[PDB]
Amino acid sequence: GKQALKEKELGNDAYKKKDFDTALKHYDKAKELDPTNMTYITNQAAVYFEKGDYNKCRELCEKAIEVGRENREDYRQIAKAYARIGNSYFKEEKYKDAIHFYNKSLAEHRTPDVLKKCQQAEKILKEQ
Amino acid sequence: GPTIEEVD
Ligand code: NI
Repeated sequence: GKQALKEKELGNDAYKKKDFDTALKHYDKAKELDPTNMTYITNQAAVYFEKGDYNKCRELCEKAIEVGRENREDYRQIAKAYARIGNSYFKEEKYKDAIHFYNKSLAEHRTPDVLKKCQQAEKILKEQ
Repeated sequence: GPTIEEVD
């Protein structure tokens, strides 16, 4: 718990400087100390996304979701994990899948950023 | 330019 979060935060610091190796490693240590926290897994998903590895990001988002449905109290992080899957489709121009996943996210927790990203995709899709 | 995915 305590050290887990100090591991996550060093990872966070690394990720923000695009030091993805270091982020992943600190995220791993965080996950070994507290396997039931889906945030570390969604954090790794973010790393793979910024690497261009959209597929791994989605895989990791899916795992984060199974861990969170077990917690049962984590609707907002579940929401984040779906919107990250949406984002990863959006990046590949797979807009129908992007939109579907934003709707999943919003249904969990409505947020403005995710609503705005959804409307962007709906407009692109409309006008195609 | 490009927005970065946010870490928690
Ligand atoms: Ni579906």
